[PDB]
Amino acid sequence: NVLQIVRDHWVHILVPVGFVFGCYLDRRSDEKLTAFRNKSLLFKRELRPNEEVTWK
Amino acid sequence: MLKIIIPTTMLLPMTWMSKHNMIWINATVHSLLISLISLSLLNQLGENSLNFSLTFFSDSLSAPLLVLTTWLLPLMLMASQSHLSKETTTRKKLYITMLILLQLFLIMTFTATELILFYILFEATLVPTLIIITRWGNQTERLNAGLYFLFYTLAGSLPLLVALVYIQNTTGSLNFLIIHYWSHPLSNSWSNIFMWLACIMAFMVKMPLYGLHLWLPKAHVEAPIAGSMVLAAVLLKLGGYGMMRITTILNPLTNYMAYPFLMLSMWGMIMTSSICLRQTDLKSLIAYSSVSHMALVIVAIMIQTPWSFMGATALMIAHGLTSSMLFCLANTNYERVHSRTMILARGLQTLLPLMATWWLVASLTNLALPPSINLIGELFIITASFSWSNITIILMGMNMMITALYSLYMLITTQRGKYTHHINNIKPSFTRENALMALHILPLLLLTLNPKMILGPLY
Amino acid sequence: KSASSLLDLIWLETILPKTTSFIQMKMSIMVSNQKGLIKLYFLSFLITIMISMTLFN
Amino acid sequence: PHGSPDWLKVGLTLGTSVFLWIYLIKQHKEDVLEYKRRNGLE
Amino acid sequence: PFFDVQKRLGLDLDRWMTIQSAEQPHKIPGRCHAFEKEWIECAHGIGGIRAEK
Amino acid sequence: MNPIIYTTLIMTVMSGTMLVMISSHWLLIWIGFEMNLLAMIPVLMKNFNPRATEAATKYFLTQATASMMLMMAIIINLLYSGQWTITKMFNPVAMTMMTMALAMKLGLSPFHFWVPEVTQGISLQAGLLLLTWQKLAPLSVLCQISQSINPNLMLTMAMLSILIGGWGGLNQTQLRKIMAYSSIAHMGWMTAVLPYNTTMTILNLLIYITMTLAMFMLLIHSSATTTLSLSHTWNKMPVITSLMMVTLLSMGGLPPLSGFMPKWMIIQEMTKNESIIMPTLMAMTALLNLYFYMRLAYSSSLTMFPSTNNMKMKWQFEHTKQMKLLPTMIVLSTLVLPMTPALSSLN
Amino acid sequence: MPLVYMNIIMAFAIALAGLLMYRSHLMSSLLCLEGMMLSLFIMSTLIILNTHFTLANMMPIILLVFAACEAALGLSLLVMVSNTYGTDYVQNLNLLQC
Amino acid sequence: WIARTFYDGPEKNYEKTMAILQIEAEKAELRLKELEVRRLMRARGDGPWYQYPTIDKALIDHSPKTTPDN
Amino acid sequence: TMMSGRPGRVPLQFLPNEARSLPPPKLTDPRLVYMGFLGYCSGLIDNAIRRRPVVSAGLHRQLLYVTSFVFFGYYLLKRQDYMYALRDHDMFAYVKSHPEDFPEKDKKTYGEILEEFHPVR
Amino acid sequence: PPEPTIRLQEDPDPEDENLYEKNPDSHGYDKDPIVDLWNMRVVFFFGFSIVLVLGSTFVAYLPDYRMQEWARREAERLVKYREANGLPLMESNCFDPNKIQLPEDED
Amino acid sequence: AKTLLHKYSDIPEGTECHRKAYASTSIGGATGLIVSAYSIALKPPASFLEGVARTGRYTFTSAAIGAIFGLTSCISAQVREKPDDPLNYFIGGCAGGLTLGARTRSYGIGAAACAYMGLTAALVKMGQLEGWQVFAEPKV
Ligand SMILES: CCCCCCCCCCCCCCCCCC(=O)OC[C@H](COP(=O)([O-])OCC(O)COP(=O)([O-])OC[C@@H](COC(=O)CCCCCCCCCCCCCCCCC)OC(=O)CCCCCCCCCCCCCCCCC)OC(=O)CCCCCCCCCCCCCCCCC
Ligand SMILES: CCCCCCCCCCCCCCCCC[C@@H](O)O[C@H](CO[C@H](O)CCCCCCCCCCCCCCC)COP(=O)(O)OCC[N+](C)(C)C
Ligand SMILES: CCCCCCCCCCCCCCCCC[C@@H](O)O[C@H](CO[C@H](O)CCCCCCCCCCCCCCC)COP(=O)(O)OCC[N+](C)(C)C
Ligand SMILES: CCCCCCCCCCCCCCCCC[C@@H](O)O[C@H](CO[C@H](O)CCCCCCCCCCCCCCC)COP(=O)(O)OCC[N+](C)(C)C
Ligand SMILES: CCCCCCCC/C=C\CCCCCCCC(=O)O[C@H](COC(=O)CCCCCCC/C=C/CCCCCCCC)COP(=O)(O)OCCN
Repeated sequence: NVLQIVRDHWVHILVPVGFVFGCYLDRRSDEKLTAFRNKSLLFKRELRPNEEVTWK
Repeated sequence: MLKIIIPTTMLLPMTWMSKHNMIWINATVHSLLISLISLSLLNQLGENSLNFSLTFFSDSLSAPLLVLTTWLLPLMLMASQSHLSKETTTRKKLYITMLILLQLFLIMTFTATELILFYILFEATLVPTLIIITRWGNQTERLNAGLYFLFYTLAGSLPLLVALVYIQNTTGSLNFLIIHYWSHPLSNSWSNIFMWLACIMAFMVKMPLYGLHLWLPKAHVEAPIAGSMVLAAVLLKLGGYGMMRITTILNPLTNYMAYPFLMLSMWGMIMTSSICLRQTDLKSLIAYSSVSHMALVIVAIMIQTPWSFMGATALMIAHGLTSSMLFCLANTNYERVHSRTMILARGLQTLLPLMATWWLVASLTNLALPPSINLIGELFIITASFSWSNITIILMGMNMMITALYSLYMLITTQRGKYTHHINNIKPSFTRENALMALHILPLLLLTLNPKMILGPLY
Repeated sequence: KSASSLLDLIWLETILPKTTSFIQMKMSIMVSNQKGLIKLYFLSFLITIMISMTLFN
Repeated sequence: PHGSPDWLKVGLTLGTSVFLWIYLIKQHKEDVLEYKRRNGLE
Repeated sequence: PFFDVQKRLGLDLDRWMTIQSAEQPHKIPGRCHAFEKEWIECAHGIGGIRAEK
Repeated sequence: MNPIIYTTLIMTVMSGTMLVMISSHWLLIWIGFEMNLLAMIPVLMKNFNPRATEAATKYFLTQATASMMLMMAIIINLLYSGQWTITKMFNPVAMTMMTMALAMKLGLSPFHFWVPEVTQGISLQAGLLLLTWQKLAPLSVLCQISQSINPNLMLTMAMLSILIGGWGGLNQTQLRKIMAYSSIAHMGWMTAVLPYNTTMTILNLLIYITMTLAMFMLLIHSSATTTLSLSHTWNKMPVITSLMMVTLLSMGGLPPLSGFMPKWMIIQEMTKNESIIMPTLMAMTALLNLYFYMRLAYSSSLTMFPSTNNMKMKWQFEHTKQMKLLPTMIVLSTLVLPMTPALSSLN
Repeated sequence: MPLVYMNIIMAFAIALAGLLMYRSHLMSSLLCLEGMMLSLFIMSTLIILNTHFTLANMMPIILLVFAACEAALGLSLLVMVSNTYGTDYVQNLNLLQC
Repeated sequence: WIARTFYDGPEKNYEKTMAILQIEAEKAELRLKELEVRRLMRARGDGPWYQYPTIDKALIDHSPKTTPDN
Repeated sequence: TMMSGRPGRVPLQFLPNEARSLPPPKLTDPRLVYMGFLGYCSGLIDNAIRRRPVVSAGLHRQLLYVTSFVFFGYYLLKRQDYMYALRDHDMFAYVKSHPEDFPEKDKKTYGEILEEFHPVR
Repeated sequence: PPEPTIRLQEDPDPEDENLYEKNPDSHGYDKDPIVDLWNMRVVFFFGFSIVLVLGSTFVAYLPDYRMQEWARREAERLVKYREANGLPLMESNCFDPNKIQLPEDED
Repeated sequence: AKTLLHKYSDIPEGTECHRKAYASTSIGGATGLIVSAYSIALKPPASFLEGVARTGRYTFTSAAIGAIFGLTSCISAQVREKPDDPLNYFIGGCAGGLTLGARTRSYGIGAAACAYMGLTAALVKMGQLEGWQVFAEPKV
């Protein structure tokens, strides 16, 4: 029964929500470390015709 | 890395908000899911490391330890669910909270890109373990054990902190990457000798070293089943991880300073293996076996060769799993018998055959039977020590002989012979205990198929 | 006899933990055992003042 | 003992919280505007 | 520690008595007015370490 | 006493401390100290009994002697330089006398004897005020003249204070004596970094004040003054015992609790000035404080002591008077380690 | 530094030592405190008058007044202590022990 | 399939590590420089830090003092 | 670094005017989130001590706790950032004004530097 | 000696409770049969079915980020080049000595 | 004060055994007198004669302990022909501890004193060699 089992089974959504939030926060921290994107001597590359960044 | 930390933090709200009769199910399910998530860290590179951010990074030495730490929590919950049956909901939730906090601290400790953060989490892991030992313990000596398990650790760890900050004043950075890339040789000086000692003894006390192993039998005996599991499986490996991380700056002074600890470990392995032979307690015998294995790991780390490090990593993983299984089996016997003495209950193979099979497999994997990863680590360390010096083989072989002797002694005393007549409360083993044994043993025999997953960064 | 009782249970216990416990207990007893007479504390303060004046200059 | 929810205290608490939040948002907006002005961003 | 309420408010609660050369009643000079005056103008704003050396 | 009289005396104490803090003249600092001491005595003797009177007279004797030597040091400094401003002390004989006076005012060793006696004699609220508020003025004066202190004497007194507190706290069954020895040890930690960084001194003062406020308020809530009386607290308010154990672990310097923040930073600072032996000795000595904190925690919450039959009646009543700032104090004294860099605010 | 200042400091130190001797008679502790105050007043007055610090003439009297107030307080306390025991002997205050 | 749906390319980690190393190296050099600056300022006192107060010279009264020689 | 005597310092100013030239901390700063979490924990402890339903006793009281903690944390973060900016500014200015005490090291490659080798045996 | 020989009023030590007596098929998880059975089911499904199987298959088929086959192919092509060119396989010096500047002794 | 420190330190380690022994005896006597004064102030045992006997006993023990340490350290340094070696200080300190135990007449006390002041003397020698500062001035 909806709106009844939710009051008892709503705790099961906490961990997956934490997981997706952690993935979002990992991307959050990743976005701040692009000072050398497409600048290392090993992977100096010319951009593709429809490409703006090598990795996101 | 937050994809693992955040679910572990959300495990707390879930437990507290959980129904009064649904805490164990939710905790076990979500802990297993978090272990599945953490399984992704095994995909390492032959290059430097998995640098997620400025605060956390992963490595093929940290990855197996993290996987084992995430895997241990469901087993700990399954083991603890039995003896906490007559316990109030608030205090059961507090127990689960302590377990979750310990897992979170260990997970953050094993990444620890900076050494001061590593020290902070490495000493933060102390509080939940002390609370678990001194609160949910049976005997009156638990308090004493807790005191020991505390002060020994601090007696080694307080100087380390000083050394750590001193290094940051000289080097300018305690980040592991900068420390590795900018490492400089240590001049053979008294000041450098004392800095070496301050950096080393903090991790040597927790392995533990043979001289400083007194706290371990007390802490393991008086702690509950979950406390014994977490102490034997993961908490002992913190010293080895710290030593492997910190020995980079200690060269070349390590060559001269390794001699006392090498001698102490090489003789204390024999001493503890012989002590195991004359023991009237199962938990104490398992604790002394753990001491012997960690002494071998200390020898491996001090030898400081690639094969040494590979064998050390494999041995830590294998020993953690094996000791957790042995403690679980001993606790299953104790819950029926309530005496914790080897000679009291005998001939249990007649009454509990499947549990006897579990006992046999645990004893065999503790005996370092090939091609188990226990044997892989032991053989790698033995070969590295033989390359270090050809005379170590005598002590190593003696240790193997005594190890086999006491393992089969433990098996035969409790499983073989005639049953005790006056004991009649030996009920058939439950599905929970058998599932616990299977979940402990299957990963070992699966990891022996892919050894490179647990051989560390020097593979 | 040697491995279990002599070393593990007695001498290793005697050296690090028991000696520390005994020394700390003795020092705590010596320091805390003051009868509460301000005469002795004041004489000690005078001695300390004299030592500070005659030693730290 | 036997008492009803004190609506005076509840109203004071809600008003204090709302006023603090409004002041914080206004202060933040002013700070960003001032910093942009001094540093010549926009 | 030192909360300079006087300098914040310009009250001058006790600065009038701090030195000999600060507005004595009836313009009565200190015995060492000139030396104190010279030493004070020597060390004004220079800072304690540099003033000492 | 009359509540108006008590409020006036408390405001007089605070005004004396503020006068010490905001004045730039030595005579005004001495006057503020005199006012604080004058208004402190009736607060200590709020509950009339011979013990309170004895504690108050011991406190009066010690503080009067400290003020008198402070005045002598001021006079000698004026003699060797016609200066009344609080600055570098000029004379070295007047700087050693200025240090012992402030040490007896703070309670540092070897002038530590009066602290356990006075704390045990007075009640819990008077002990709270004495151990928290009475440290602001001498520490402020020391911070102002920090560059003039001889490091040898100050460091010797700090190390002696730490040793004496750690050793003397082991033998105590009374909670007030335990708190007094803890205060002595924390003052020893506080003054060991004055020659190097006063900001660390003020940070340690703030953390110690928060922890002491939380501890003393918890002791007031569970009205117990002995170990055995505190052992009965689990049977009525177990959450109070749990919070008390967490706070005690915090005062032991155990990470990741708040009490680890000062020590750590102090050690860090003292490693910048090529000092190694002293911080190591300080940590090894603070192990003793942690030991007796852990013994108290054992007797308090980690074990369930036997109770009494009459306790059942206490189950039917609730505390009429409640303390508003206790939860905030507990949280600040337990969970502010991640906020360490905020110490750059020159607290 | 002339000999007069040295002798005054010596008198102050002797009074402090007598205060710290504590043979008996807490009244003698109060008397030693008052002697220390008298030595301080004498030294401060001599120093201030010698250097013609005109405003600092406020300093001695203030000190005097404050100290006398302190003395009064102490006297009151002593009376109360005596009011419990009947004598002002120091050794009677042994209920509190470290 | 696993590499496509779970893991990013090799360059990502390479350049992220390069940036992290650059940041940490700057932090280390700044720490040494700050320590040296602190030492120099405390020793000499000419710097903005460690400025201990002295007597304000605006308090001096510049007027005839009933005696020609001050 | 003792900035008590730094020239041109207003005595009792929490945040000087020049601090307005620095970027303010974001409203989503993790430190502000931690301060709000501390306020929430204080509210939970307040509910627990007074023997009330911990999670759902006073919503207004808990929300006031969180709001006050966030307010004080924001202003504290502002002051902390200003102080660190001042420290870096002073250090850079002192380095610039004293070139003789901070010489430019000669750049040498590892191919021309002889470092002793210690074999592991 | 009128003492009751009882140190204090204490509850008697309770006997152990058997999960099998009140409920066969007890599974050793809980005293409530439905919660017990569901606990067993979720333990078996998330331990043996999800982690032990899917995780093992995931680890078995992890991509070659360790660069084993890449190193093998590089060595294959490098040996093919050196053998054809007559070069003496792997050189003794890991770096070209021409770009290493020794410090002249002149002793 | 530091006059005794200067007198003890100025003498070379490898020469003048008697002067080093005299300086160490003076330092030990001063330390024992200080300990006796502290004990008398904190605990007046029974009388003036008992107090002066206690002070004499403590002073002789400490002076005695010091004398044994100085003679042994200097002799070991001279015969071993290797000055500035903490092993000589360890030997001298532990011999002094053995003499202290003999005075106290306790085997366990003697062994503990030997160990715990041999280590202390070795640490002091190491600090003198490497320039460790117990009371560091404010560098920064
Ligand atoms: C790395 C950081 C990350 C982790 C953070 C960890 C800390 C965080 C929390 C800090 C404190 C705040 C909360 C604690 C308040 C205490 C209240 C309490 O006792 O619990 C009862 C209460 C339930 O009981 P009740 O029905 O109200 O009535 C029972 C009475 O309260 C009382 O019943 P009783 O009196 O009959 O029971 C007696 C019992 C009761 O006594 C207690 O339980 C006292 C509480 C513990 C003391 C707390 C000290 C302050 C925090 C220190 C944390 C230390 C961290 C460092 C690690 C070392 C660990 C020590 O005492 C004993 O049994 C004596 C022996 C206990 C064993 C020895 C003491 C060890 C305790 C140490 C615990 C430390 C961690 C606490 C974790 C939270 C526990 C609630 O629990 C709760 O419901 C509140 C828990 C939290 C609420 C979660 C709601 C959030 C979910 C929705 C939002 C979703 C979030 C994500 C957003 C996005 C989603 C879409
Ligand atoms: C108790 C259970 C185990 C706990 C842990 C025990 C392990 C810790 C032991 C630490 C290792 C030894 C410490 C110093 C070793 C240095 C090598 C030395 O032994 O060799 C000679 C050193 O000579 C002598 O040993 C001098 C030192 C003698 C004083 C030490 C006391 C000896 C026994 C005390 C043991 C107590 C240790 C535990 C204390 C709590 C070489 O002479 P020299 O070439 O000139 O010196 C070379 C070093 N330099 C270059 C820096 C100068
Ligand atoms: C235990 C945790 C800390 C809690 C602290 C109490 C929190 C509530 C306090 C409420 C606000 C108090 C701030 C006062 C308002 C204006 C202050 C301003 O006028 O003063 C300025 C200075 O502001 C204050 O000093 C800053 C106080 C902020 C304290 C927070 C630091 C906490 C340490 C890090 C732990 C993290 C705690 C986070 C949660 C609270 C000017 O100082 P100045 O006259 O020029 O020199 C005197 C100081 N000297 C001598 C050291 C240089
Ligand atoms: C009951 C009696 C038996 C009945 C059943 C009969 C059937 C017998 C078959 C079972 C064993 C016989 C041996 C047959 C082995 C064949 C499978 C093997 O080849 O696969 C292995 C694969 O095994 C895995 O690699 C090892 C298992 C993963 C270990 C992770 C454990 C699971 C996570 C749980 C938590 C971890 C806890 C411990 C922390 C570390 C090795 O594969 P590999 O040659 O290399 O390359 C794979 C293919 N490539 C080339 C495309 C890449
Ligand atoms: C389970 C218990 C284990 C206890 C572990 C204790 C062993 C660690 C060593 C003792 C503590 C030393 C901490 C030093 C921290 C490192 C800092 C450092 O090494 O810097 C040195 C400082 O070195 C020291 O000062 C060390 C002096 C030791 C003082 C404390 C002694 C403690 C006991 C020593 C005897 C025990 C020795 C072996 C203990 C093994 C444990 C059993 C350089 O000093 P500077 O003045 O800066 O140099 C300038 C000139 N080049």
